[PDB]
Amino acid sequence: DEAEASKFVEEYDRTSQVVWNEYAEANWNYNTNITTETSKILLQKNMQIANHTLKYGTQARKFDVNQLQNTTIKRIIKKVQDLERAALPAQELEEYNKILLDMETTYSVATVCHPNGSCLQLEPDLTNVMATSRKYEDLLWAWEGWRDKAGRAILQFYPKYVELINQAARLNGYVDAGDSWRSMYETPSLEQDLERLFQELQPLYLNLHAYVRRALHRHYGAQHINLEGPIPAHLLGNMWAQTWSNIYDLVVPFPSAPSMDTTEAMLKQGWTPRRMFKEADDFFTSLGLLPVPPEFWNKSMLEKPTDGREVVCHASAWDFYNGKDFRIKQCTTVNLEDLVVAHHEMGHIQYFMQYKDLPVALREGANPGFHEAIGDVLALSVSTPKHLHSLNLLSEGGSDEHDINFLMKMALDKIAFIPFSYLVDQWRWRVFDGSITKENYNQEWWSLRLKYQGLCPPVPRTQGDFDPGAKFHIPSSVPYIQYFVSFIIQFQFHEALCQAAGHTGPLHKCDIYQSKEAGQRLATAMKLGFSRPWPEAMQLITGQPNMSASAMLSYFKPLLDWLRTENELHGEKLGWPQYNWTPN
Ligand SMILES: *[C@@H]1O[C@H](CO)[C@@H](O[C@@H]2O[C@H](CO)[C@@H](O[C@@H]3O[C@H](CO)[C@@H](O)[C@H](O)[C@@H]3O)[C@H](O)[C@H]2NC(C)=O)[C@H](O)[C@H]1NC(C)=O
Ligand SMILES: [Cl-]
Ligand SMILES: [Zn+2]
Repeated sequence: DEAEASKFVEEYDRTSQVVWNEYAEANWNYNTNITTETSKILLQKNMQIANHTLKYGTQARKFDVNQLQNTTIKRIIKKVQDLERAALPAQELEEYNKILLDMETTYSVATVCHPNGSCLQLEPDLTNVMATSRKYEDLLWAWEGWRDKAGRAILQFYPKYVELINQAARLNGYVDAGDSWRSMYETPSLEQDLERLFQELQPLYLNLHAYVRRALHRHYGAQHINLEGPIPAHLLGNMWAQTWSNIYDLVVPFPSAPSMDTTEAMLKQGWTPRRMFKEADDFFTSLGLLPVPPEFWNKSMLEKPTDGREVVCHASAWDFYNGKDFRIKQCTTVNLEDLVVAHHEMGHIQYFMQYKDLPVALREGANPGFHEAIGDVLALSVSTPKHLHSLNLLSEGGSDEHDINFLMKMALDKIAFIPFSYLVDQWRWRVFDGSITKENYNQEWWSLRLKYQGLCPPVPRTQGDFDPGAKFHIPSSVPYIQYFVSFIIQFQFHEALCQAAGHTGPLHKCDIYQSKEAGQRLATAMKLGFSRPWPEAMQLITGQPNMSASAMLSYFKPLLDWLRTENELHGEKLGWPQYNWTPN
């Protein structure tokens, strides 16, 4: 009856803490020390956690969740009824676990080399090339090289991966893996809600796109930019053209109003990766939110190791299910882009700390988008010229020209990301549901790159190419839609918190630093964890239960008016009517 259900939940929680804590550190040691020994221990602990998941997941399935009164106990048991990979027969499970490891390792050790010269890693080398080089062929070298070495090498593993992850999904009651991933949001209208939100950001994105295309035309020449076509994917300062902020020097709306070199400022003033996290820690505590434990500073990998060992460099935050042990793993470079990233990862850590008293099953964000959005919200305030100047990193100010410059800087990071973050799982959901087969992987990737982002490949794609594999989340099997949700909702959070802090006038000038009223709304929402449906947490922060693009539109409203006037006087076509155009 009801007593057996709550007894089971107690027992699940006690044993999960112990086994999840042990899997986490085995996983940590591989991620921070990629060897054969650490690989083998991880694969052994994989079967141990599966053994636990199988045991309690089988017991969970004997209960009737909707025939149980307490909804909190109902919520936990339903979740435990999902075995994930542990639903696969023993042979399939080890094959799947090996495939995952082999995709992750291949991506992380991939290098692009000159014939008789240096071998370059993605971070920081190729990253730096995409950010700083302004030569078409040198950008092309890194862009094509990374796809030849990382993307092409992932292709051999992917079809089998898709089969095994879909098999696990079906055995847990889903139709495919995409269906399983979407279920995390507990929102029947998810796909429609997301498309509506994407459509609302069209006026802003098409105008940014057109403006940037014009500036690329000016710099890279008329023979390489079609003013009515898609932009070549290697020219936006980022390996995946997901954020366009590194090409700010090519697009600055008012060159007469220049801003400080932030990296030069950081490096000169002796900014260390450690200081960047200390400053993020300060922002959280200023809001009355929890500080990171002394253990965090002892066990975290806050920069790339010098011992010449292989690591997973991608930035991640870690919960060890201790209630005491939380870590960040990041190959941090001393610049503004990574300062934003440091806050984002610290946002994860705060979330871990805020819901640490809940049963481990409920230890997750309201939805995965919420988990991503926390650090980004605070970072929106750090990014203001007024806050950056107070860190001695800028000098921008009370001026209309500097104001439009800042909004362009923010838009190249925030608006540009919208179509990309949307695109990734659109391709992926259709791969899981069978709409896209291995014969059309890459072609359907680029149809969507064209359709949503208005980008084209600088070099025509050949057989054997698998460019999705050259993006971290693909071989690592981490979903991507949260980042889309995060970017919409983080402005909703920013708007509400700014109001709660008593700030008036344009939204983009708001800095919530030290606001205890804003901290309170965040804390109460974060404490809920995964115990309640997400619209409850949305309500707690914003005073309303919906996802909405209004906050983002309002934030960038001054920029949209400026972009419309600017694109109008140059006679720009919005979009890419000549959609079949590729470089000669
Ligand atoms: C359904 O079962 C759940 C879980 O057993 C019940 O939720 C629990 O309710 C108690 C209060 O009735 C919560 O305790 C409170 O929180 C802290 C303790 O850490 C304390 O500072 C407060 O003063 C208060 O005692 C407890 O946290 C909460 N547990 C969870 C996991 O949410 C719930 O009451 C049951 N529902 C019904 C309708 O009976
Ligand atoms: Cl690509
Ligand atoms: Zn994140």
